[PDB]
Amino acid sequence: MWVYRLKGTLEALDPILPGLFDGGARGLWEREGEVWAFFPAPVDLPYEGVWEEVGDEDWLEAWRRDLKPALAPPFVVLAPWHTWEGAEIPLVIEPGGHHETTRLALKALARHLRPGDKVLDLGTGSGVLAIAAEKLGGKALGVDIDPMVLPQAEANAKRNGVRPRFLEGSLEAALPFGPFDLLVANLYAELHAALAPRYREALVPGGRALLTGILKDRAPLVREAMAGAGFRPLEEAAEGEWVLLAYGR
Repeated sequence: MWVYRLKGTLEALDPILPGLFDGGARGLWEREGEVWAFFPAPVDLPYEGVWEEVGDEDWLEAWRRDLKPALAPPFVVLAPWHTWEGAEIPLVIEPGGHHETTRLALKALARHLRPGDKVLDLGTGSGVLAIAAEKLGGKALGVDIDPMVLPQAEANAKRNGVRPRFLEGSLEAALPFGPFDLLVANLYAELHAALAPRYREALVPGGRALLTGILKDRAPLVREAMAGAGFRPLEEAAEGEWVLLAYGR
């Protein structure tokens, strides 16, 4: 589809709106003192608007403009352009916080992390959990096997005024910086089950593992593997079909 953009408000352009619809407009939007009229293809119009074809960039931009802060107590997840007036701890993250598992992990982190604790965020992605860990007074390393995500993780951190360490790799790559007081891992059940004995090795005695990305029907696999590795269960929570399991070492 194509947009015909006109300078002015809907109120001001009221006289010509019927003409736009007569010409085949199927949508109208007022956006920052312009009216955008949407058509299957350009047609001859006497209104001195400009034609442009709508692309993926336009969809992404419109959706981004519609994003709202996402609560994840004690945090609020914000886009870089959001303001926040409340008491919640802000976490500013470039949109790719809405996800159930990030909400679960942030809540669990606030409960199990203590100021001064050394944290491993395994599969850091956007860096959100490592960044939250720093905001809570922890000292975080975020690792990801995908090096491509790390520059954005660093940018997010800077925007939040904290500096976790970010590294390319998996669990093996983190061990040199260990052992850790707490590991948080938003992965999936089968991977947690495989990694359980290495989780034990990554953590000090008395340390914590917060595991999410677990589908409810796969939770038994994780309970079994974590018990096998000598962890004790502390807390469970769910949102939608997703669970977080918290363990002590």
